[PDB]
Amino acid sequence: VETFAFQAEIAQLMSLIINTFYSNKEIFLRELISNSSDALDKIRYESLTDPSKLDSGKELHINLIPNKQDRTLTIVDTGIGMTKADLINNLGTIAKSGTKAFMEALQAGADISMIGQFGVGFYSAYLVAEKVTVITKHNDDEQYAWESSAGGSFTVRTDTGEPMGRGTKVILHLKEDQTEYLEERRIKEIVKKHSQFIGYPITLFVE
Ligand SMILES: COc1ccc(-c2c(-c3cc(Cl)c(O)cc3O)noc2NC(=O)C2CC2)cc1
Repeated sequence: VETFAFQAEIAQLMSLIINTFYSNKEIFLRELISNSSDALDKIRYESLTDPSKLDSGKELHINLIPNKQDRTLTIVDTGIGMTKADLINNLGTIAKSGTKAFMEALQAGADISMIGQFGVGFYSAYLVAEKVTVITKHNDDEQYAWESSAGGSFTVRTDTGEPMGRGTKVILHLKEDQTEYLEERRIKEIVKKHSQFIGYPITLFVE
C-alpha cells in the first residue's frame, strides 16, 4: 500500500467540503453519475476506432448499490477506467486549476452545488462519506484501489478483490447521519431530479 499527500489545494478543497455548513448534500450523486457518464462516453468513442477495447465488456451502464449492513452506497460503471498515473498524479494536476477557479467563485458568491462546473465534482462525495474507496480497471493496466478519509492523504494499492473487467466502482462509506442515501425512495428521487437525461441505463439495486 502506497500513501500519498494530496496537493495542498485539493486538501483545502476537501476541508472546505467537510467543514462548511451546507444542507443540499444530495448533489454528490449527480456529480458521481456525471463522472461515470463521462467515462462511459470515452470508452464508447474509443471503441469506434478500436472495437477490441470492448473485449473487457460491451455493456455500458451504471449500477447504484446500497448496502445498509455495511453502510455503503456503491456506484459502479463500465467506463474507460483509470490508470495508476490517473489516480496518483494526472487527474490531480487537472483538479488543481479547477479547484482554484471553484474557490474563487465561492468567494464571489457561488455555492457548493456548482462544483461540477469546475471539473472537481468527485470531491462532493465527502459531503456524505467519511471514507471513499475507488476501485478501477483500465484496459492494459491493473485493477487499483484508491482510498481516502481526507485528512490530507490518500492511498493506492493493486486490488486483489474481485476482478471488474473494466470501469470504476466508487464505494461511499457513509457518515452516521447520512444513511438516507441508502433508501430506495431517496435515491430514486435524487436520480429523477438531477440525472434524468443520462445516456446510459442506471439500475438502482434494492436491498
Ligand atoms: C471529471 O473528471 C473525470 C471524470 C471521470 C474520470 C474517469 C472515471 C471515473 C472517475 C470517477 Cl471519480 C467516477 O466517479 C466515475 C468514473 O467512471 N473513470 O475513468 C475516467 N477517465 C476519464 O478520462 C473520464 C473521461 C473523463 C476521470 C476524470
